[PDB]
Amino acid sequence: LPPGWEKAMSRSSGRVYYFNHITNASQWERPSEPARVRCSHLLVKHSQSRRPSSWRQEKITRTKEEALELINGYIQKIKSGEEDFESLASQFSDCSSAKARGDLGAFSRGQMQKPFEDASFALRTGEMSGPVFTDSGIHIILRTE
Ligand SMILES: Cn1nc(-c2ccccc2)cc1C(=O)N[C@H](Cc1ccc2ccccc2c1)C(=O)O
Repeated sequence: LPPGWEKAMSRSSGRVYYFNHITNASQWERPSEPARVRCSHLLVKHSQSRRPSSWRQEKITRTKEEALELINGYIQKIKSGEEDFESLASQFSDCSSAKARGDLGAFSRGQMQKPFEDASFALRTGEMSGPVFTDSGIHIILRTE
């Protein structure tokens, strides 16, 4: 029961799963702080983002709900192995880090928006977040170191 994990019950099936309210990750297995972490991410922006513009699109007009649908489809494809994270980040992330497969490099606490930072620090090395909302949009975060 590491930082932020609770036990839940599948609504489809009734099987126990685990949910992390800091990262928004969910998994079937029962789960499991450093000075610095390294993360990649895939950002989907929406009309209410801080800067509603990206290399992909001059004026981003999608709604926040549509952005979450896009995020959820990418998470499904990445969990299935149908696509890998780096490939979706390169194609579809509304962040300039798309050119680097979503990689942001290493950072310590005190640098990123707080929901992004908290989720980064609560992920285990190799672990991926669920949807993480910041003023910039919705993020899928992969902790790489
Ligand atoms: C930080 N950073 N690193 C890069 C980068 C790295 C490698 C190669 C090229 C670009 C781009 C950015 C950045 O600020 N990107 C922002 C989106 C962003 C990202 C990390 C966020 C992290 C937390 C909260 C909001 C964020 C919001 C943008 O492009 O609008």
